[PDB]
Amino acid sequence: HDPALSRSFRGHEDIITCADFDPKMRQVASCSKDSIVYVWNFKPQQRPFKFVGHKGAVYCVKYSPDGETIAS
Amino acid sequence: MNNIHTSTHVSTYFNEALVDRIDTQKYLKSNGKIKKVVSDPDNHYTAAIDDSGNITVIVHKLNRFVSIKPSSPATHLVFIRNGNLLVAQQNGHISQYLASNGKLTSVIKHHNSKLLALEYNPVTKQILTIANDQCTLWDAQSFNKIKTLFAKASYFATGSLTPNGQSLITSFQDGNVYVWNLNNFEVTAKSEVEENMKNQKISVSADSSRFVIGGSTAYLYYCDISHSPLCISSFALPSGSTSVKKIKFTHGNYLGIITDNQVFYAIDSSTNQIALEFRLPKNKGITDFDINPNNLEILIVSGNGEIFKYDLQKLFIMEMNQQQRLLERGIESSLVYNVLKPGNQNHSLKFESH
Repeated sequence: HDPALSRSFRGHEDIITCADFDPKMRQVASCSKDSIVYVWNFKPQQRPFKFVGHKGAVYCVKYSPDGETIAS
Repeated sequence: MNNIHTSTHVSTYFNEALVDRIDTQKYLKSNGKIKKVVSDPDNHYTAAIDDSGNITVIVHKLNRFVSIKPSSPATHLVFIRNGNLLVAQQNGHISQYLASNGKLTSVIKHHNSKLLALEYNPVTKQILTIANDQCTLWDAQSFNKIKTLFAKASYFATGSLTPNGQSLITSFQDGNVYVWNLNNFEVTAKSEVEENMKNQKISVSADSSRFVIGGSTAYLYYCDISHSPLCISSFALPSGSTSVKKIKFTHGNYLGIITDNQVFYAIDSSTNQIALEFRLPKNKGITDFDINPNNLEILIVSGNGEIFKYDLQKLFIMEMNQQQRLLERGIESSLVYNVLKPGNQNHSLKFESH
């Protein structure tokens, strides 16, 4: 019973619009307002994957319910 | 907020007591998943249609498959006594191959439709195709035709043959359901209905005392030849139901229903109650299945690249174990099931047949 900001996703250069989850608990998805989306896991030693596309803004990302494809 | 996912109602039972493994990686090379199974009346050959091609026939003792090069998917396959396979392709043609080699023997064409629903009657040697505005019926050898039975009025919706008996039941876009004299182009059995059902198939029990009608609307119509009219009653389905894509029959009182709410249902006709309620995931969704009718053995291709190897008697006892523990406490399975009750006459598909 704490809002618990834990450990942020480093990087994400500017302009952040969304996030979602891979229910493995967890691979976190997020997206920026310009050309990039990210998918990464905690266990922070894991390195995030920077996706290139959406040269315009990305408003929202969501995972398929099984945590597989990330829709953006 | 908050829908129901993922494979929680399918793989969770279907993998309960396996005696083998589907080494999925062997069969799924596509960027893609199995969307449909088209299959063997003898159940074992369960062909997988994906979103890529090379429709394969999966053989579940070998953990190998028949690779039939062409990409064209089937609406259904018929495998017969002599080792041959008839493929009703979604391209408008039905292509027969030896099942055992994947070797083309013949192609049946007459149909000019997206739907070529098949049914095979092993006791007539007849294969029926439901397409466009008719029922092409032919000797299972599939090198000739006997005849085509036609709907010359409202648009034909569908039809089916009786596999361990003999009859053809067909219907119209207006839901009118009727029975044919298979050797005389005669409709002897007629109906006038109020429920207009598009995208339907009429499923026929092997000894066709029993029939059920699916369709674009979420209602099922039920038949029992011991009573008049053959279609005696109908009723609405548990909430969320939309339309029904397929129903198959077993030797028990059972209908296996594929409903486009992505839930499989099984219904016991003695009161027309739903014994089973089991959902499949996004991709990898309800695909289709084969049945051993006297133990209800299921040979289902799940789109997830899993073939089961589960049956309806095991799934039933699982549901019935829940109930048996509670039968000891007086639980009424008909309500547990969702037994559905006959309503009025003005939304029926009531049908007289002899």
